[PDB]
Parts: sequence; C-alpha cells; structure tokens
Amino acid sequence: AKVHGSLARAGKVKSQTPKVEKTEKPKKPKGRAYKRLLYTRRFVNVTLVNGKRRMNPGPSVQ
Amino acid sequence: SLPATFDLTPEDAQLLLAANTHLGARNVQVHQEPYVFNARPDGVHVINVGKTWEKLVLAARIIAAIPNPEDVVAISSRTFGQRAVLKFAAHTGATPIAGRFTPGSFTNYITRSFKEPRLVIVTDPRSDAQAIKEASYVNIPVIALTDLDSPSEFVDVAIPCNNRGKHSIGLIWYLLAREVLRLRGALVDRTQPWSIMPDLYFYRDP
Amino acid sequence: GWVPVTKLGRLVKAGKITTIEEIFLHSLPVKEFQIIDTLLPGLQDEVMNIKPVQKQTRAGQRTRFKAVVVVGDSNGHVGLGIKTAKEVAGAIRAGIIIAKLSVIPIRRGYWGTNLGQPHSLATKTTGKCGSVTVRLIPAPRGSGIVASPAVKKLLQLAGVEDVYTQSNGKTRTLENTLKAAFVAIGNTYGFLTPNLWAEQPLPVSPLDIYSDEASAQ
Amino acid sequence: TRSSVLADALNAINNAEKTGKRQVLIRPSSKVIIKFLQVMQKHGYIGEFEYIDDHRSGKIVVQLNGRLNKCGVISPRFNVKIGDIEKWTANLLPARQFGYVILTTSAGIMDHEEARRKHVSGKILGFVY
Amino acid sequence: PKKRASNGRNKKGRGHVKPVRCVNCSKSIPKDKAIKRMAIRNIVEAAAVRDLSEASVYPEYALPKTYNKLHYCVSCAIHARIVRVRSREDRKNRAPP
Amino acid sequence: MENDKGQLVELYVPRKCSATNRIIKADDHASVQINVAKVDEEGRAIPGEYVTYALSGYVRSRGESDDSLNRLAQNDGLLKNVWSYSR
Amino acid sequence: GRVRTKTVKRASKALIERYYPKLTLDFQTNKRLCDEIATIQSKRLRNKIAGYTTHLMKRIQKGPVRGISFKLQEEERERKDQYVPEVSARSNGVLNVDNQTSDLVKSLGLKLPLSVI
Amino acid sequence: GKGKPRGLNSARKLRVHRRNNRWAENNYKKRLLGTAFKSSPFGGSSHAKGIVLEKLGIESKQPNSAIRKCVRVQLIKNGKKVTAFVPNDGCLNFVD
Amino acid sequence: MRAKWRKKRTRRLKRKRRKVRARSK
RNA sequence: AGGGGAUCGAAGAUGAUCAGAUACCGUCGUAGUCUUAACCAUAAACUAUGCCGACUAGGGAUCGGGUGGUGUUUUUUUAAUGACCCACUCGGCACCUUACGAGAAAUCAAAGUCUUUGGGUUCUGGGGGGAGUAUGGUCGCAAGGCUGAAACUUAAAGGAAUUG
Ligand SMILES: [Mg+2]
Ligand SMILES: [Mg+2]
Ligand SMILES: [Mg+2]
Ligand SMILES: [Mg+2]
Ligand SMILES: [Mg+2]
Ligand SMILES: [Mg+2]
Ligand SMILES: [Mg+2]
Ligand SMILES: [Mg+2]
Ligand SMILES: [Mg+2]
Ligand SMILES: [Mg+2]
Ligand SMILES: [Mg+2]
Ligand SMILES: [Mg+2]
Ligand SMILES: [Mg+2]
Ligand SMILES: [Mg+2]
Ligand SMILES: [Mg+2]
Ligand SMILES: [Mg+2]
Ligand SMILES: [Mg+2]
Ligand SMILES: [Mg+2]
Ligand SMILES: [Mg+2]
Ligand SMILES: [Mg+2]
Ligand SMILES: [Zn+2]
Repeated sequence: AKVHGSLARAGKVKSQTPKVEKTEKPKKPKGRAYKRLLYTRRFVNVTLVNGKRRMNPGPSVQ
Repeated sequence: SLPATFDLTPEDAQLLLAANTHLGARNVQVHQEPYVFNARPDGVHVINVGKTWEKLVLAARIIAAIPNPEDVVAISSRTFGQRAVLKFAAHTGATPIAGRFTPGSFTNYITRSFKEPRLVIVTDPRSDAQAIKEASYVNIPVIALTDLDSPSEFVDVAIPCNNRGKHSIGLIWYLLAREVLRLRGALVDRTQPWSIMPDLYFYRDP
Repeated sequence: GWVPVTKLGRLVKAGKITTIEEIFLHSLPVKEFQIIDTLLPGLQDEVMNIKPVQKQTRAGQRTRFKAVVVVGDSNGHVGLGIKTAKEVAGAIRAGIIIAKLSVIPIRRGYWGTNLGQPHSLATKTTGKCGSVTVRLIPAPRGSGIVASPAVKKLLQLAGVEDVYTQSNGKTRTLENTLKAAFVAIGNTYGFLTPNLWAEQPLPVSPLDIYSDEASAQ
Repeated sequence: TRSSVLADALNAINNAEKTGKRQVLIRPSSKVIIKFLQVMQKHGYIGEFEYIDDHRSGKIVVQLNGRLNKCGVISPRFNVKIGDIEKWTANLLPARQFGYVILTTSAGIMDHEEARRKHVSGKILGFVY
Repeated sequence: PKKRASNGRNKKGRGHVKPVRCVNCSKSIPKDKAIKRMAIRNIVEAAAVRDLSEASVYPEYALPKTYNKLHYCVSCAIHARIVRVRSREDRKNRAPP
Repeated sequence: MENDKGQLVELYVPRKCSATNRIIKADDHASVQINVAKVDEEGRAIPGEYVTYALSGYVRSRGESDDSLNRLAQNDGLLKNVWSYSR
Repeated sequence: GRVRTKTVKRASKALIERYYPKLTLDFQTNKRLCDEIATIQSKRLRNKIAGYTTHLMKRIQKGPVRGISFKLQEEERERKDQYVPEVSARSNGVLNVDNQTSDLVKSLGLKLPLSVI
Repeated sequence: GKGKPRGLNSARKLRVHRRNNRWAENNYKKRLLGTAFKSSPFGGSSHAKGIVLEKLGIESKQPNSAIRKCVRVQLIKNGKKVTAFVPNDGCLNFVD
Repeated sequence: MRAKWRKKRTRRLKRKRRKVRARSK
C-alpha cells in the first residue's frame, strides 16, 4: 500500500527518555561460585513462598 | 446330576398344555430355534416344553444358590404377570417390582428404589428392556421368560413360554414358585403336588 | 464419619475386604468414593489442567472452569478424572472423586530378563479417544517413561519405570490425550498372554460369601 | 480373484476368534495353510483341525481355544536375512517374551524361535499370537 | 453432510428418469422426485347435490367425478404446505398421514 | 506371571470366561457370575456348594449367553436333550 | 384459573398417606385435624391443602387413585387378590390337541389324554 | 488393498511414484528447481551487501499503525533492487 | 463471485489475451 | 450443411414493477428445441464412496430363475394348463434394525475385518491464494478439450458437529 511515510520522527522515544546511569555494585561471582550461590539459594534456605515458591516478585502482595 | 424325580411327570406336563404355554410365536428368532420342536401348519410354532421344564428347574436352581432370597428381584411391567411376580415375591424372599421399572434403579444410588440384587428374573424382555439394560451395568445375572421373538440380549438362562397372555406367565411363575420351594426351602417330597392353587398367579381387571 | 449406602461399601468399611483387586477380580462397580478412599489411602493426586469453556444463554453468555485430575500411587493403580463446574475449587474436588471411582489395575512386567521387580509393561497396548491414539511399548531398564510431560506424570502414578510411547492424532487437545494414554494401560489386563493361559477355578465373589454382613438392616 | 488362500483362511480364524466362535471353516485347504496350522497348533493357539476330501482343493475345520489375539500374514513373502529376523519380530510381535513369527525356509515352514535355533532363515510367512 | 439418505427421492439402480412438470410452478422436476397427490372430487360438490338431485331427471343417476393427478415441486409443495418441514427424526417417516 | 526367583508378582489373575476363555476385564460390568446349586438325596438344594459359570459382557450382548449356558449346563450334566451340537 | 400448586398437592399426598383413618370426606373437620398433626404457616394454605386432600377423598372412596397408597387400602387389595375358583386349568373332557403337539408328547415320555384337530 | 501395490517385484512402480510425488512437496521443489539460485534476490547466500538508494517510510499492516522505516537497496552482486527493513529505534538515522 | 461466473470471466479474459497477443501475430 | 420447423423458447422487442429494473411477472419472437449425415468429449456425467476376492448380524418385503408342497382358486365335475399361497435356494433394486466394529463427527453391513498397522491391483491428493492463469505441446471448422508452471502473496482457508 502506501510507502513514503514520515521519517521525521525516527528515534523518537529513545532520544526522549531521561537518561539514567547504572548504580554501581560489587560484582557477582563468576563460574561455580555463582552456580553454587544459586544452589543454596533456590532450595537450601528458602525465602518467599505462596505454596508455589516465587522467583522474582518485587513488593510482593505486602 | 438332578436324580429322576426332577424329570417330567405328566401332571406337571398337564399344567403346561393347560396353560397353553406350549404355543410358540410365528416370528421365531435365531437364538430361539432349539426351543422349537416343530411348527404347526396354519402359521404356528410349538415349544419343546421339555426344555421349558428343564430350564425351569435350572431356573429354580439359579434362584436358590444365592443366599438372601429377599434381594432376588422378580420384575414385571406387563399387567398379565404383575400379579404373578407379587405371589412369587410373597412365597420366596424375592423382592418384587410391579408396574413401571423407573430408570435409575440398579444404577444411581440416591433413588427411592435402589435395589442391589444378585439375580434378576423378568417376564417379557421386550417390555422390560429397561431392567435388562440397567442390569447390565452392574453384573447381575438375569433369568427371564422368553417366547420365540423375544430379545435374548443381555439375558442369561431363559425359560421358553408364550407371554402372549392367558395363563402362560402365571404358570411358569407359579411353577418357579413351586420348585424354588422344593429345593431347600419348605416343600420336600416332590412326589406330591402343591397345597397352593395355581390360578392364583394370574391377572385381574376383573 | 463415612456411612455406606451400597452393598459393596458395607463389606469394605467392615474389614471384610482387605484389598482392591478383589473388586477388579469380580468386576464390581465401585460407586462410593469412600471405598478407594479407604482401600488405598496414601493415594497421590495431581491436577493437570483447568481450562475454561463457554456457552450462550437465552440472553448473553456462560462461562466455567474444567478440572482434569489423575489419582494413583505407583503400584498399579491409577484413575482419570475430568469434571467441569462453576468454580476452580469445586471443579478439582469433584473430579478427584471421579478419578478415584475409576482407578484401574495395571499389569506391569518385563521387557526381557525377569531379573527382579517389573519395570515396563506386559505387551504393547494402545488407546484411542478420538483422533489421538496413544500406544505404549516396553522398554529396557534404565530407559524411562518416554512420553509427553503430561503422560509421563500419568504413567508416573501408574507406576511404570520404562516405556516408549507413540502418540498419534491431535495430541494438543490434552484431555483426549490422557484418556487414551489411560485407555492404554488399563487395556493391559486384557491381553491374554500365555502365562495366564493356565486356568483357575473361578472364586466366589465376596457378595455371596459375606452375603449375611452384606445386606442392609 | 483368490490371491493367497492362506489369506482368507487366517482372516476367517482371526475374524471368528473375535466374534467369540470356537470353530471355523477354511477354503480351500492348501498345504501351506496346513503347515501354518501345524505351527499354530503346537504352540497352543488353536486346537485340532480336520482336512476334508472334496476331490477339488479342500476344506478345513479348526477348533478355537481363546488365546488367539491375531494370526497375521505378511505379503509379499519378503526375503528375510537371518539377522534381519530380529527387526521383524521386533516390529510385529507384542513382547520379547512370547509370540511367534513363523517363516518359511528351505529347511521348512517353521517358527522363528525354531529357525533361531537351527540357524536357518528365508521368507517371512505370517505371524501368530 | 448428506441431509437425505434418499438424496432427492426414489431413483436408485437407474441414474436418470423422465421429467414431469409442476402443475403450479411449471417446473421441471425428475419424475422420480415430485410430491404426487391424486385429486378426485365431484362435479357438483357437496352443497349443490340437493338442488342437483332435485332438478335432474333420471332415477337418482350416478354422480360423476373429476379425476386429476397433481405433480408438485419441493419448492411449490412446501409453500402450499402439501408437505411440510419436519424434525430430523420425523422426516424419516414415509408413511401416509 | 513368574520372575527371577520363581516368585509370583502381578496384582491379580483375572477370571477367564467359560464360553470364550477370553479374560474378564476389571471393568467388564456386563459380565455375569452364574451360581447354580446342586441337589443331594432327592431335591434339597445344597447351600454353599455351587456350579458357578462365568460369562463375559461380550457374549451376553451378542445373545449367545443362553445358548452358551444350556451348552455349558449339559457339559457338567445339568440338562439333557436341550443343546444339540449338530445343526 | 384455579390450579393448586405442588406445595399444596405435596401436602395432600402426605396427610392422606400418613392419616387415612382420621381424614374424612368433609372439609371442615380436616381443617381442624390440620391444626393438630401439621404446622401450616398461613390460614389459606391451611384451607387450600385441606381442600385438596378432601377432593381426593371424594374420589379415593370411589377408586384407588393413581399415586397414593395407605394401609387400609393395601390391606384391602391384598385380600381381594386371593380369589381362587374351583379352577380352570381342569379339564372338563381331556386335552384338546391340534397335532405335532401330540407328537411332542409321543417323543418325550408322557401319558395325557389327547385329541386330533 | 491399501491403494498402493505390494508386489515383491514392483519396486520400480514404488520408487518412481514416490519420485513422481515428491514434486507436490514444496521445499523439495525449491531445491530441485534451484529457485534460490534463480529468482531469489540474494544468491542463495545468507547475506548480500548492497548500496542504499532512497529511504522508505512503509506503513504497517493491519491491525497496527506505525512507520516502518526501510531502505531500498541495490545489491552489488545482482543489481537487484530490494527493499530492506532497518531495526531498532532511530537506526534509520545511521544509514545514509 | 459465484464460481460459474468466475469461470465465465477467465474465458473472456483468455479470449481477450488471444487477441492482444496476435495483435503482433 | 440438408430436411424440419406444432410447441416451448436463450437474443431481441414490448408491457408493467422499481429509486434505477438491462431482471422476476405479462405479451410478440430469432436461434435452438425434432431428424439425417458430420463434428464436439463436457455435467453435482453423484452413491460427491474404484475393481476382483475372502470374512464379520439379524428382519420382513420385492424382481428374475429353479426346487419341494395327497396347498388354493379355475371348468363341467375339480385332471392337464392359467393365476395364487407356503416354504426355499441362488442372482438382483432396495429398505428395516442392531452394533461386535469404524469415524472428527454427520454417519457406514462397509466407510467393518488398520499402532494386534501387509489378499491382489489402477488412480488421485500433500496449506489458502496466484490459477486451471502463463507457456510449450496436441486434438478441434470453431466454441474449446487434454496436458500444465512459476514469481509474488498469506496464518489461516476448510470439514463436522454445539450452543446462541
Ligand atoms: Mg486419523
Ligand atoms: Mg434424485
Ligand atoms: Mg445421473
Ligand atoms: Mg508456499
Ligand atoms: Mg520506490
Ligand atoms: Mg463450477
Ligand atoms: Mg463459462
Ligand atoms: Mg430480454
Ligand atoms: Mg439483456
Ligand atoms: Mg465438421
Ligand atoms: Mg462440447
Ligand atoms: Mg470433470
Ligand atoms: Mg468428479
Ligand atoms: Mg445382514
Ligand atoms: Mg433387481
Ligand atoms: Mg462462448
Ligand atoms: Mg493477525
Ligand atoms: Mg466446500
Ligand atoms: Mg462447518
Ligand atoms: Mg447452531
Ligand atoms: Zn411448483
């Protein structure tokens, strides 16, 4: 159908999002250390659950 | 097995030719041809009444064995045998079902007529089909009286009769009633007939 | 407190029947879900799907959920239950019952050497529930349940250690898949192997043995 | 037209063992059938059969005994290496434990366990279980 | 799906038949088909035989009847309700009403 | 169904039907258990001792559940002249 | 028009079954019975019910109407259903046989008086 | 029956009818007719480097609505004209 | 459109392409 | 092409109808409709269901053949023949019911005997469009038949049944 639309606004949203810098933080371990760190996490200590165990919830329900 | 008293004795055989149970339907059926001795001209059939009696005794033999004679449901919907399965119910344990069968009986427990027999006896499989169907969902042996064009489906031992009216159904019901009493029960010394009139298992209107 | 209303049910609350296959031997229509409730507790349950369906009423629309549940242990006994109803909770419940009122006997066996504890099936069996036709094949030890995650978990409760599967048909309608993966393992008791060629004398049916303690008042 | 003989036969046996029947007629009686019936009789999947002399081709009556799931024929009578026998019994037999795929070698029509043991092979005939 | 096991009407073991014409539509329906009613009546109808059998000579006499045989089309049979749309079970009945 | 050490596994051994020898399935609820009592010293049926024939749902839906009984009755002698092998 | 509802007719099938001796053909007395063996929350229903029970009575005592059974009728129908004549079986002049039925006996083992038809 | 012939001497009829039917199979024809080597704008090769001609603001299909930002490219190795899509936000401004 | 007047159309469309073609033999 | 040319009737005209009405309805009528001698090769040319074979289930009709029948009805005397009846057996056009079985289902005595997959054998089809198009070939006086693509395009198209 129609083929010359308006180039006038390419890059609109990215060029108008407030730039944010990454908050630095101490690096995560690499290799076995991370995978170990993962192991004790998901099923050794156990944190937040719903009967179903929830991986990435933020502010939860409360 | 069954000695020699259990043979014929043409006083029994007199009842049969008297109730007319010997007369067999014109429209035969392949599962009923052994019971046909011969066919009378002018369109008729003749039941091999020996086998009728032979099965009858076999019939009674099945009615026994089963313990509590009460929950051995004798059924009819046809009016002609209704009064008969009431008298049979009266004598033997035999819980009766006269009139409509009301679907849901053997299956479906909640109901007001949840019988759980261990044997069933039926007058006419055509008109009583709903009993026979429903039985077949719950492992329940089935006795029944069968003319020649009667559905052998889902039935077991079949007594061959006439079920076209008159005295056929009561007699075979009366006789069943007799030998269920000779065997175990309270008759013994089968050589003599019965203190009970036959013409009691019959119809009304009057 | 359970109260039985069927002959079968009285005998089992009694103690007069100790095992389940007693009923399967005599083709006894289990009606009260309490029976298998008691003839085999520890029986594990898994819900598999809760999918919605619809309908139009003499006005607008109609909507409700549909629960599909398997019940079983892992020692030859499994059932399938599907029941759709107004709520998710009531759906699950109502169906578990339905699965248990239909648990089936499984004939496990050997693939080759009979070297201690059956691992796979007697023979090949194959079910069908319209289009979708599931067929199970014996498998050497250590093999595993090779099937859809759905049928895996269903044979898991069925108690199969190794088996191969061959799904044909629209396996995406999950319902008719399981049912025929059910129809399959239940068929196993119907394949006349020569082991069973040898005749037994036919038992007596506890409905006539305990016929006294069997009837009502 | 008739194109196998063993075929209609083993189909009649197969069909009738389903409808509950305990006997079955067969037309027409050919040697090949007989040996196939001989294989089947010995392993106990039918009973005794009876030839019939009509100076013609023949008839057979075979007694059935339950425990016949299928008696198949495999057409055309494939050439079966002696190693490739495994790949047939794998395909069309219900478990390693039992079942029989009767072949047809120059040593004679026989089952596969037998040829298994004689170390001979040939052309697959059919199969029984 | 097939909405009639007789397809149209009664051919079977043929594959063609002569055509009849509707008496209303003047259609061409295959004779095998066609709703087909026999119209017998009376020359004088019911109400007039009194003034008829009065004013007429002869001893009483033998009333004639007009004989006609109507062939219709499904189109004109249905509208003029010679035949009428019935249920899926009911349609099966071939017995006269 | 045996095994390694001649030990007997497999839940139950299903019943076999008496007119077709074909197993009676666990849910063969059209199958029938026919208990026929015996007769001692003239009449007087014996409770407790039966002649029990088994039949499967198939044979009884087919309609041979009678012909098969009469045949299986004369088999253990309970009838005479009824079933005629020759037709 | 006037069609009484099930809640009424349910109540009439019950009182007639449970209280056939004490019911009667009159509307007035039953109304008083009802204030005894029953708790009816409104006078009209009280009257309407008793009206229907009494309707049945005027056709109960004239025939055993369809779906109701009580004691003194069940005991009434058990007697009447025991009539036994001097019999018809009997035979008042031997057994009338057509044919082949005769041959049925001849080839069975039996006496019996006969006839050819 | 089963439609096909089952003869032991018929491999000819069998091996050829399957050939004479692989042609209804799409991606088989495309391989045997080399459409890829023929009418495809690339050569069959996974990539092709062309020159950018005019730029196009191609509207999107239904039921969407946006300006898709593309380029008409002169593939060097064929001279074939080909319109191609530029991805991510504002990348249209990186190509000239 | 109905597939019988669609059939008609493709025949007029062919009779007309036999024409424009042999416009130069 | 010749005959034929009642009739009905594509075209066409003319009357109404309609907002328009090339139409439905009404009137007039060409061709055609019939035949002969040529062609043409297509229809939902349908059972939308290849053919020979074997098998698995009951029931009453009906066509053609034959057989059995101290059956019937026919004369002037009850015999031949004629029709008719009963049973039957082959081979028909089907119907009826069942369902063991099969199917996505409607439904099928085949569309059954198929994941327990092999009796013999011909043919077709492999997403919807593009398109029965383009192009070559060939048959046809012609109309057209027969053979028959591709680029590009697109995520549904489509069956059966369910409730609205
Ligand atoms: Mg399929
Ligand atoms: Mg037609
Ligand atoms: Mg035609
Ligand atoms: Mg494509
Ligand atoms: Mg451009
Ligand atoms: Mg068309
Ligand atoms: Mg056209
Ligand atoms: Mg015009
Ligand atoms: Mg025009
Ligand atoms: Mg010419
Ligand atoms: Mg043409
Ligand atoms: Mg065509
Ligand atoms: Mg076609
Ligand atoms: Mg048939
Ligand atoms: Mg015909
Ligand atoms: Mg044209
Ligand atoms: Mg979309
Ligand atoms: Mg279509
Ligand atoms: Mg549709
Ligand atoms: Mg609808
Ligand atoms: Zn018309």
